[PDB]
Amino acid sequence: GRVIRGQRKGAGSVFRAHVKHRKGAARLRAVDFAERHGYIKGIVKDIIHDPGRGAPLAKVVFRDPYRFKKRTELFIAAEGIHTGQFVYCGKKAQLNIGNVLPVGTMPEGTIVCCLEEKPGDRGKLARASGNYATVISHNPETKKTRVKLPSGSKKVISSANRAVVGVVAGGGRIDKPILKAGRAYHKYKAKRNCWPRVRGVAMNPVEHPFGGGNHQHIGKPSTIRRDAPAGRKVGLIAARRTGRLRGT
Amino acid sequence: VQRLTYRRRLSYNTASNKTRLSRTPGNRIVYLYTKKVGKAPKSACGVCPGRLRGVRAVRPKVLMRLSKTKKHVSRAYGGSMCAKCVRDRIKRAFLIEEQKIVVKVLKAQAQSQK
Amino acid sequence: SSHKTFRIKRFLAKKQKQNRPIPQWIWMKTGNKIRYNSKRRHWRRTKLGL
Amino acid sequence: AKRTKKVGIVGKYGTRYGASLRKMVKKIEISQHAKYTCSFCGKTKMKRRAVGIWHCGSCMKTVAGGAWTYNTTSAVTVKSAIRRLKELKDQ
RNA sequence: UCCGUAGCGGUCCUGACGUGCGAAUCGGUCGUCCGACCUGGGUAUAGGGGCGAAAGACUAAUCGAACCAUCUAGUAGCUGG
RNA sequence: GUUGAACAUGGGUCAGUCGGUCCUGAGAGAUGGGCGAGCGCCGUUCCGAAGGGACGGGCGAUGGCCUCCGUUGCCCUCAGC
RNA sequence: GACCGAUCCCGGAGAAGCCGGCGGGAGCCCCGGGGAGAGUUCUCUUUUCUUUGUGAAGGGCAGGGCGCCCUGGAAUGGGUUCGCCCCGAGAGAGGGGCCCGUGCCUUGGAAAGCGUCGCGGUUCCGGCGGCGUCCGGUGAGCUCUCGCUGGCCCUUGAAAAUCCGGGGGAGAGGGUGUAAAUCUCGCGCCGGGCCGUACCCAUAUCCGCAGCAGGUCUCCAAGGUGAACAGCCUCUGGCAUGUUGGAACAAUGUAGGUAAGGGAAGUCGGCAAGCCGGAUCCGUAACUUCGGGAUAAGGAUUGGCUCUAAGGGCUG
RNA sequence: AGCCGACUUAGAACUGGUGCGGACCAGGGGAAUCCGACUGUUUAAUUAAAACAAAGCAUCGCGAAGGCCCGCGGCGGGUGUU
RNA sequence: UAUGACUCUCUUAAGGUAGCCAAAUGCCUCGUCAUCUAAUUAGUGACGCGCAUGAAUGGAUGAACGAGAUUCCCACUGUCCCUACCUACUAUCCAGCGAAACCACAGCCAAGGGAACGGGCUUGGCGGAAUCAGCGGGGAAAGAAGACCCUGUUGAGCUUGA
RNA sequence: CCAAGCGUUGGAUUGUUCACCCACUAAUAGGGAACGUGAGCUGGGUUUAGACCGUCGUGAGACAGGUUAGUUUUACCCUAC
Ligand SMILES: [Mg+2]
Ligand SMILES: [Mg+2]
Ligand SMILES: [Mg+2]
Ligand SMILES: [Mg+2]
Ligand SMILES: [Mg+2]
Ligand SMILES: [Mg+2]
Ligand SMILES: [Mg+2]
Ligand SMILES: [Mg+2]
Ligand SMILES: [Mg+2]
Ligand SMILES: [Mg+2]
Ligand SMILES: [Mg+2]
Ligand SMILES: [Mg+2]
Ligand SMILES: [Mg+2]
Ligand SMILES: [Mg+2]
Ligand SMILES: [Mg+2]
Ligand SMILES: [Mg+2]
Ligand SMILES: [Mg+2]
Ligand SMILES: [Mg+2]
Ligand SMILES: [Mg+2]
Ligand SMILES: [Mg+2]
Ligand SMILES: [Mg+2]
Ligand SMILES: [Mg+2]
Ligand SMILES: [Mg+2]
Ligand SMILES: [Mg+2]
Ligand SMILES: [Mg+2]
Ligand SMILES: [Mg+2]
Ligand SMILES: [Mg+2]
Ligand SMILES: [Mg+2]
Ligand SMILES: [Mg+2]
Ligand SMILES: [Mg+2]
Ligand SMILES: [Mg+2]
Ligand SMILES: [Mg+2]
Ligand SMILES: [Mg+2]
Ligand SMILES: [Mg+2]
Ligand SMILES: [Mg+2]
Ligand SMILES: [Mg+2]
Ligand SMILES: [Mg+2]
Ligand SMILES: [Mg+2]
Ligand SMILES: [Mg+2]
Ligand SMILES: [Mg+2]
Ligand SMILES: [Mg+2]
Ligand SMILES: [Mg+2]
Ligand SMILES: [Mg+2]
Ligand SMILES: [Mg+2]
Ligand SMILES: [Mg+2]
Ligand SMILES: [Mg+2]
Ligand SMILES: [Mg+2]
Ligand SMILES: [Mg+2]
Ligand SMILES: [Mg+2]
Ligand SMILES: [Mg+2]
Ligand SMILES: [Mg+2]
Ligand SMILES: [Mg+2]
Ligand SMILES: [Mg+2]
Ligand SMILES: [Mg+2]
Ligand SMILES: [Mg+2]
Ligand SMILES: [Mg+2]
Ligand SMILES: [Mg+2]
Ligand SMILES: [Mg+2]
Ligand SMILES: [Zn+2]
Ligand SMILES: [Zn+2]
Repeated sequence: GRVIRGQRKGAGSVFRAHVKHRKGAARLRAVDFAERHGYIKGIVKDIIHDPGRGAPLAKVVFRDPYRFKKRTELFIAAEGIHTGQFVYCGKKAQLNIGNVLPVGTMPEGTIVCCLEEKPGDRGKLARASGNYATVISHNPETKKTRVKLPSGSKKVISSANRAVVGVVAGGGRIDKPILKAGRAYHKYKAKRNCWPRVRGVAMNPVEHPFGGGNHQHIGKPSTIRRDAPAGRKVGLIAARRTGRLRGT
Repeated sequence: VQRLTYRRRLSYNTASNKTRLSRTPGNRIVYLYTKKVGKAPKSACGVCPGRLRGVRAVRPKVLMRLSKTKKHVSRAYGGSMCAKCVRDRIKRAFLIEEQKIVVKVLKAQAQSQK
Repeated sequence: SSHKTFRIKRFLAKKQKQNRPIPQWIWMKTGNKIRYNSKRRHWRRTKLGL
Repeated sequence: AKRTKKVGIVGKYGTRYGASLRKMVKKIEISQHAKYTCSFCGKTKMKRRAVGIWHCGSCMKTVAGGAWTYNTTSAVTVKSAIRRLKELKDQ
């Protein structure tokens, strides 16, 4: 049969991301002597809107400790950050909103965002709009810290990785209903060619394993095993249960 | 009414293909291809929405032609920053430097008794 | 178009010069078989490729 | 006079999208377009620019806030928790 | 959002035409016309592949597997000489 | 048809300022490297000793009112992308 | 009118969406007169038509804008827009400053151009002359452009070449003069190489086998009627009826119409055709997601002519 | 008080063989049923639809040495400037 | 009288709940009743015993919307009773220019027989140059080596417990 | 019985053939002609490709089971008239 739509996305060249008007890779400042043994001070110049992203970005300017230069970084803006505000970075930095420091310094129950899953990778966890992570517990021997990720799954990270304090700005974004197809078109035109989703039951059997028949119906269990070949692995992949969520 | 045509091969109404009407010594109406409107410099402070005064608003390669007095204001940070954010930075640079002297004095005041 | 390149204009120049009839004196020759120019081209009929 | 009896902002949507969806989006479309007071200059000129971005017309101060409101109750409580934990750590 | 022009499209007459103006056009009547709108140029994706608001549609008048050359004078218990 | 976009003879396109030329866009595409039986392919900063430059000084020579600049040879110095 | 300064650093310009409203300036149109030349004149018409100007660049002045400055301190709150909006983080009120000035005047520049009349060259002439190219008023007008302000986005609407300003102060220059280093000021000198440039651009120069009713991206956009870039007529400009003419006016066609009386009885089926239609005045149901339905449905009026009333600026 | 100008609105009288949006331009209407919410899209050349899409609703996988997918192959590639 | 809440029995993982219906879904069927008509296999509203309705293989409803499907009414009309007349371009004729499809030979019928529907054969009827404008009965008229059906030890698209 | 000379209608419903009803009438008889008649029409039904429902099938799909939309070409030749 024909190669299916979900298979065709990995080749690229149509389904690639629309990154023309994006402002850059939003990440934390790289770790150095100042941010490892003390703190460095920077200033929030402006807060910009990144296309295809509900979170706003903050352009923070530091000064280089080794060269007479001003360094520009794009942080993900914690909610409450304004311009002219000084953002501090490092182990000895105090605990305020918009102030990145390692998670082993802050107490238990601290609300963070732009958390690092590995030490020094400039922020990977809890960085979508309105999302945050919570510090559960520490472990001073072997340098480990337990955090609660925004999916609820708890992760043990190293004690030396960095996270900026606060929630991500732009929360409640999924609260407003998209009223019409046009706003969804404009939303996904800024991200990628994925939006006008045709159901597999509306297709032909050459096009999808769900297509065909004189009635629009699946005709086979939509729950599929994890180790299924591509072109077959559609529907509900590796599903433990498939029903209306009652209880927990 | 004399309808008029373009004088160049670009037949599309783009941003560079902008014209204006002109009356001629031969008593006829011609197109004159205008230049783009210039902009005065924005202040280096980054907060003032207005543009700077005393500097002519021209295209960037016209600033080669102009003399220096047409391009700046006789002041510190003149032609690059507005006077409000110059004096508000003079006050800031003076006052934080004064407060550092106060902190240095109060450090030795504590170390004298202790 | 009027926005030609040098190589295209030179190719058009050669194909302009090959589009003339045969001289009258060539078929008074002894070993001659040519009656006319059979490689002729009209701008409306044959569109020269390109 | 009073133009509409129960629809406000969502009267522009006419007779479409469902009454309950219009009633849902009415709160967002009021709070999104309302002009808030500024915490820096005191003027009521804090207006939304994009999601998370709220700009003051007089002070030229832009703040990272919520998507449809200037402040979110999910972050005010976080601000309180961070100041109490900051006081707890330093004692 | 409604009537409606340019533009875009193509309901009905199952009208005209149907060795036609035309290997899909014409007339009246029609749908839409500030937005999921229309459009030039540049660029990306190539055949069991692409691309598809999904009709097995489109992919140079060729599509339920394009076109060109070769294997190839492929085989035919079948048809005609 | 005494006519033509037909045929036959001859002519006709003049630029510092109008465009190309220059820049980058989506993208294309070498080298290093990797893969590959192989034509080659991938990849565009990624496993790279990736700068042939400049000011000031010291050294050396050249040529002219050998006055004072200029020239190149070497070293010290400085340099992001 | 200049007004030294490098490595280095900071910033700006290039460099920004869509829509609505308002204001300014052009071009075109409009009205009232002066000229010049034409048209009508059977009767009337101080009548009708055409034309009646100034480039780039520089200087000056209007005009427009300012989220620029100084004085001063405002509630009995004021200022102000079409809407908004602004103000003890300084409003009004006075006085200044800057930007754009595509508008006017001047240099260009009347020498040239155009209209009209007349002389030459018997003609081969950027030929020579006489006059004129004037004074005003208006606009929810149309187009272009500039500016102000607002709305929309789970849409925030390019980069680089290139150019400039500033912060720093390594350095350089002269000892009181035929002063020096230096200059983004005014002139003066030389140069700008290579390629394209004709014509068609579409019911005949392109693609459809063709001079094929098909297709193919843009700029300009007069008068009247009228809401209108609708339809109809006209001016500038253009063309010859779309690969032929003449004579007949039969049927059947194709494209248009009209029909007494009845009004879907025709037909699978109101197919096709027909009715209605703009604007003003009233009037408007069931149902509903209260937004709609809605031009619901329903009626009345509409010409021409002669008047009246109301709706404004300028000056003292 | 004087001088200037732009289009409108309303009312009245008179008047034509009741004709007057005189050409042009220019919605037939109502009571109901079935289906699809709607705007949009679709078989270029027999099907414009009740088909597709759509917002809303609801499940499924994945915390990155990962989920889904591409690739003959690489410390390869897309989502991912996530 | 009937229907029959209730009971018994057989049973599978339950035995179709709320709704809804001769529906775009009901064979019987033009189901029965009411309404709409003078007359209705159509329409609408009820009835449910439902061959074979039914709850995100979504059920029921429902404003606005629709070049979607259906029924009725007002108004309107050549759709019709029942046709007629006029206009334009053809068709007609002429001057000039000028193809193509198709073609065993060709072309008047009745009956017989025949490969079971003759232009030709048999027996009868009979038949007369060359042509023009129409016309659609025939040429089992033309186009296209039937797409329906069957066979082939011929294939392709798609599916799966081959 | 001789007898086909002359007539045998207008409508609601259904694509219908058939059927059933209303009304008029003199009677509203039955049939054939390639189940007369598509280069005469129409395309309602049937009978391609698009879709929806019910049943069946794991599925692709099937259903003289419903529903909707779905290109009707040519005479100028010979004969007959
Ligand atoms: Mg798209
Ligand atoms: Mg399908
Ligand atoms: Mg499959
Ligand atoms: Mg089943
Ligand atoms: Mg250009
Ligand atoms: Mg002028
Ligand atoms: Mg100046
Ligand atoms: Mg051609
Ligand atoms: Mg609309
Ligand atoms: Mg409309
Ligand atoms: Mg037709
Ligand atoms: Mg014909
Ligand atoms: Mg023709
Ligand atoms: Mg591939
Ligand atoms: Mg599409
Ligand atoms: Mg199909
Ligand atoms: Mg055999
Ligand atoms: Mg010529
Ligand atoms: Mg010159
Ligand atoms: Mg390559
Ligand atoms: Mg003031
Ligand atoms: Mg003169
Ligand atoms: Mg300085
Ligand atoms: Mg030319
Ligand atoms: Mg022609
Ligand atoms: Mg004619
Ligand atoms: Mg003619
Ligand atoms: Mg009549
Ligand atoms: Mg009548
Ligand atoms: Mg009838
Ligand atoms: Mg009948
Ligand atoms: Mg009709
Ligand atoms: Mg109604
Ligand atoms: Mg019902
Ligand atoms: Mg629909
Ligand atoms: Mg079609
Ligand atoms: Mg169609
Ligand atoms: Mg039941
Ligand atoms: Mg009926
Ligand atoms: Mg019923
Ligand atoms: Mg069921
Ligand atoms: Mg079902
Ligand atoms: Mg003739
Ligand atoms: Mg025969
Ligand atoms: Mg014989
Ligand atoms: Mg015949
Ligand atoms: Mg045949
Ligand atoms: Mg055969
Ligand atoms: Mg066999
Ligand atoms: Mg096979
Ligand atoms: Mg195949
Ligand atoms: Mg097996
Ligand atoms: Mg028959
Ligand atoms: Mg026949
Ligand atoms: Mg036929
Ligand atoms: Mg049919
Ligand atoms: Mg079908
Ligand atoms: Mg004839
Ligand atoms: Zn400033
Ligand atoms: Zn403020």
